[PDB]
Amino acid sequence: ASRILLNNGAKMPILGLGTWKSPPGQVTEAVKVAIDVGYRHIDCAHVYQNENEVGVAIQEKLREQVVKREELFIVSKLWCTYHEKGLVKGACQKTLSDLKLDYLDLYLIHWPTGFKPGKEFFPLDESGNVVPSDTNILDTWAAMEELVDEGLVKAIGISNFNHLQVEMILNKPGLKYKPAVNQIECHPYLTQEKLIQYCQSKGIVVTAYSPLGSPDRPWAKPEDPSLLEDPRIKAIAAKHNKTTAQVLIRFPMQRNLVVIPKSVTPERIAENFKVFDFELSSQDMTTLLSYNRNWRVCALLSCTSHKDYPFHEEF
Ligand SMILES: NC(=O)c1ccc[n+]([C@@H]2O[C@H](COP(=O)([O-])OP(=O)(O)OC[C@H]3O[C@@H](n4cnc5c(N)ncnc54)[C@H](OP(=O)(O)O)[C@@H]3O)[C@@H](O)[C@H]2O)c1
Ligand SMILES: O=C(O)Cc1nn(Cc2nc3cc(C(F)(F)F)ccc3s2)c(=O)c2ccccc12
Repeated sequence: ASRILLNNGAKMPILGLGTWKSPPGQVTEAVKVAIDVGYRHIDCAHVYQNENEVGVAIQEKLREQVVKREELFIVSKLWCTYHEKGLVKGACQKTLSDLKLDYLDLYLIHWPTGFKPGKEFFPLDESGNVVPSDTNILDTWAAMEELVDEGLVKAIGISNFNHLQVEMILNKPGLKYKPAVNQIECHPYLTQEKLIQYCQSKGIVVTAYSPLGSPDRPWAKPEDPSLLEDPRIKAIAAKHNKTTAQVLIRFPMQRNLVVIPKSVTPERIAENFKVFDFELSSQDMTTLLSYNRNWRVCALLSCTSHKDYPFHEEF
């Protein structure tokens, strides 16, 4: 099936388009092509610096009557420098204005760590350490809850939260809305079995990011493992007469995850969506799980002394 039921009663397309690193001069056409070939979910963020151009594409396809707003599922994230209660609404509204929407289907706390407010997304001290803000996860969560009660967002959730941080919100005193989603890095080198089972056991839907291993990540290094070139995955794909990327996208789907591959290449945008026409076997699934090596695309060194850094913790 194409959508999953969230704990806010709304349905979420299990395939979305990623937009991190999509250049601002190419992402408008990318998103247009994507809606044209079937995508109805777009994953965005303020910090990607391209929400305005994403918005141009959404608005044009709405204007053209290609899709109705109700049929689209638009996700954005609150960046680390806006964790303070007084900054959350304006941050959300900037995102809405740029996307040229009147509401978001889902708004996430992008990372559990609050950073000092300012124009800098990664404010650093003279030694290169990120400068924390003294906000905590629970007060940020209450600010997110207010956005629902103001109708700016239909669903709220979290991203890059470990199981103890998820648990902190679920146990939050006076919790009004549970998180709907936890968006985390997830692929055959970072399989996340424990965090996924915890979240699903609590009726929290998990979205898998970097499902292709983010080959265009700007800190990539030669020695890094490469999913798309892994002979073992290539072989599974060959078995199914599909591309390696198709297998990597279908794998999270079969774990009841949402998956959000990024591309600005029209042929690939289309390729990536043709994943509803084949199945991996249970054996394939366990075999892909066996390639776990606890490897992360996204875990920036300058942030690892933040109190709320999420990846010391086993999960
Ligand atoms: N919550 C967060 O902290 C967080 C963190 C990281 C990512 N995310 C979200 O997850 C999305 C996906 O993750 P990602 O951008 O890191 O990486 P990804 O989707 O794993 O990989 C994107 C890379 O794969 C290439 N590609 C796409 N389709 C391909 C295909 N069929 N065959 C071969 N290469 C293909 C793309 O090239 P072209 O674009 O040149 O086609 C691009 O270089 C992001 O864009 C963002 O929306 C969220
Ligand atoms: O953010 C994206 O969507 C992609 C993303 N990831 N990363 C690696 C990161 N690693 C982190 C670790 C923490 C931490 F919580 F661990 F402290 C907090 C924040 C980050 S950013 C980036 O540095 C980045 C820079 C610009 C735009 C997008 C990103």
